[PDB]
Amino acid sequence: SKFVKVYSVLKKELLHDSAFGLTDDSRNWVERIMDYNVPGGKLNRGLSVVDSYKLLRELTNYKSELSDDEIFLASVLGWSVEWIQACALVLDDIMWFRLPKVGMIAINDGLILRNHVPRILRTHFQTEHYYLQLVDLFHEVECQTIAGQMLDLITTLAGEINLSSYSLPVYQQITLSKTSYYSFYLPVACALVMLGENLESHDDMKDILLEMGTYFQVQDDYLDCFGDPEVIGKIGTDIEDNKCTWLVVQALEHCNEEQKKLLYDNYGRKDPKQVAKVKELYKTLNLEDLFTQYENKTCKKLTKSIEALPNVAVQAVLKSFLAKIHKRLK
Amino acid sequence: KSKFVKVYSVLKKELLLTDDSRNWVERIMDYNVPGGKLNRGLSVVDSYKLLRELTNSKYKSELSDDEIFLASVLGWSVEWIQACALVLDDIMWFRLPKVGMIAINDGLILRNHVPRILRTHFQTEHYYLQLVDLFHEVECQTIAGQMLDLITTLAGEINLSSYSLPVYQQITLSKTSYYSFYLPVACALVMLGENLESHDDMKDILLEMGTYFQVQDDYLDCFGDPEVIGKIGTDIEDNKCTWLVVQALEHCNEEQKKLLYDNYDPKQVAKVKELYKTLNLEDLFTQYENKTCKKLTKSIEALNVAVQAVLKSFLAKIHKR
Repeated sequence: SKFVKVYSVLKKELLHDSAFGLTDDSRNWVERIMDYNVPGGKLNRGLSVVDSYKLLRELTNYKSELSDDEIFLASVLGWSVEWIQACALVLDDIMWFRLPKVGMIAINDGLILRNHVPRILRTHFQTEHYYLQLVDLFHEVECQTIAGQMLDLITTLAGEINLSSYSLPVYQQITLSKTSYYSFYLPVACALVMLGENLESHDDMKDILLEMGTYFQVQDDYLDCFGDPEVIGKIGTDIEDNKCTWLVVQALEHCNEEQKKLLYDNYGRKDPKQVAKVKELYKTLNLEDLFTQYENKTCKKLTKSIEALPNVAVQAVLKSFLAKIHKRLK
Repeated sequence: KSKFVKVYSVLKKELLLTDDSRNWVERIMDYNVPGGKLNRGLSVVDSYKLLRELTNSKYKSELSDDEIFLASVLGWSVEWIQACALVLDDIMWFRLPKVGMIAINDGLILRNHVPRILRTHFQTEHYYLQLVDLFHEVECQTIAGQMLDLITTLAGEINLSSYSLPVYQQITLSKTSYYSFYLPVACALVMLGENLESHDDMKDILLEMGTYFQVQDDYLDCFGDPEVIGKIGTDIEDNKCTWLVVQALEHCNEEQKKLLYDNYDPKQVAKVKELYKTLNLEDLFTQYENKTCKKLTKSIEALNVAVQAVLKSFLAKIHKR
C-alpha cells in the first residue's frame, strides 16, 4: 500500500550534484529517458527486496528494532533492481537498413541508465561494510543481464529469418541470464547483503531462485497464449510478434515437418487466422498437459530443495515467492 | 625489451581447488587473451613510463620491479578487455544463436576475471575505486559497440544501404576506441593518482584517434602493400561495414549504387575496388588524414604537457604508417 516515493529522490540526486547533468537542457533530456524506462508501473521486483528484508529481519535474532532509514535503503536497492530491469528491456520492442540506427538509439539510452546504478550505490552505500559485496552482486547480475541481452538480440534477429533458430538451450540461456538473475536472485540477495552476510554460503538458494525465474518466465510464456484475456486485461501477442516463446521452442522440438511448415508459414504473420492455426497446433501437441507436467514437477522439485535449506527464514521467503507465483493467472 | 612472463602467474592465481574443469577455463584464457602482439598491454606500460618520466619530483629514475609488475597487471587487464571485445568477431542463416551463446559465455568467463585481478592486486590503493569506474565504463562502452556491431553486421547481410557513417562511427567508438587508446593512458593516469573527470578533453582526442585508427585500418585492408603488412585485404569479401562502403554509398547515387549492390568472389571484388578508385578515394583519405592530424595536433597542443607528449607519441607512431 505504501507508495515508494524514492524514485523522485534518486532522480533529484542524479540530476543535481553527482558528476554529470550540467546543462538544464541535458537535465531534461536525461529525465525523459529516466521516466520512460524505469517507473513503468508494475514494480513487483523492487519491493520484493523490501518483502524479503522484512521477512528475513522478522525471523532472525538482541538486535531487533525497525528504522525508517532501513526501509529507505532497502527501497533504494529495489529501485536499483528496477534500473537493471529497465536496461535489460531497452532492446525488446523492435517495432531493415533503419535497424542499426534504431539499435544505436536504444543502446545509448540503456548506456545512460547503466551509469546511474553505480552512482546510486556509492551515494547511499559507500560507508557500509557490505558495500563491496553489493557492488560484486550488481556486477554479476549486470554482466549476466548483458550476456542474455546480447544472446536475445542474436536470436530475435536470427529469429526473423528461419524459425529453427529458437531452441531449448538458447531459450533457457536467455531466460536464465537475461531475466532470471535480476528478477528473483538479485532482490533476495540485496536484502541478504544489507543484513551483513556473505552470498558465498547461499549458492543453493541461488540455483532455486534462478530456476524459479525460468519457471516464472515459462509461466509468463504460457499465459501469453492460454490465459483468459478478460483476466489479464490484454490479449496475448507473442505469436504475432514472432517472440521466442517456450511454447514455440517445445513445438519445434516435438513437431514434425508438416507441423514445421505450418509453423514456418503462419508464425510471425499478422493474420489473426494464422495465430489461431498456431494455437491449434499447440493444442494438437497436447502441450497444455506437458505444461501441467512441467509445473507440477518444478513445484515439487523446488519445494523439496527449499525445505532442505538450513536458514528457515530463507525457506520462508522462497516459499512465499513460490506460493505467490503458483498457477497464477496474473 | 620486456618478456612478460607474468601471465602465467596471473592465470595461476585465478585458476588455483576447482573441480577438474580448471583446464577448460585455462584453454579459454590462453586461446583468447595471449596473442603475442599485446599492443593493448605494452602501450599501458609505455604510457606509465612516459607519465612517470615527466613528474620531476626529484631525479627521474627507473620504475621499481613491483611498479613494473602492477603496470603490467593493468596492461594485461586491458588485454582481457580486448579479448572480451573481440570474442564475437569470428562469427559464422540459423545456428548463430547457438554459436553466440558459446561466445557470450566464453566472454562471460573472461569478464569475471578482471574484477578478481584488480581486487587481488589493487585492493589497498586509493585509486582502486577509480579503476573499477574506469573499467566498468570502458567495458560497458565495449559491450555497447558489440551490440551495435552485431545489429549492424546482421542488418548488413540484408540490404547494403544499412551501412552508414553514424553507425560505423558509433561501432568504432564504443567497441574499439575505448579500450584501445583511452583505457591504456587512463590506467597509467589513475595509477599516478588523478581524477579522470579532469581529463575529458584528452578523452575526446583519444576517442577520435581510435576512430581515425580504424579508418586507417579500413584503408590499408584495401589499398596496401601486402608484402609490408603480411596479409591480403578481405574486408570487401568479408562484407564488413568498411569506411569505404559508407563513403561509397553516400556518393554512389545512381547505376554505381546498383553495381555495388550486385557485388560482394574476387571477380566482383576487383570491380568494387576499381569503383572505389573512380571516386578519388585515396585522395579523400589523404584529405581526411591531414585534416584530422592537424585538428588533433591542435587540440593536443591546446591541452600538463605530459598528456600531450603521450598523445603525440601515439599519433606519431600511427601517422601514415
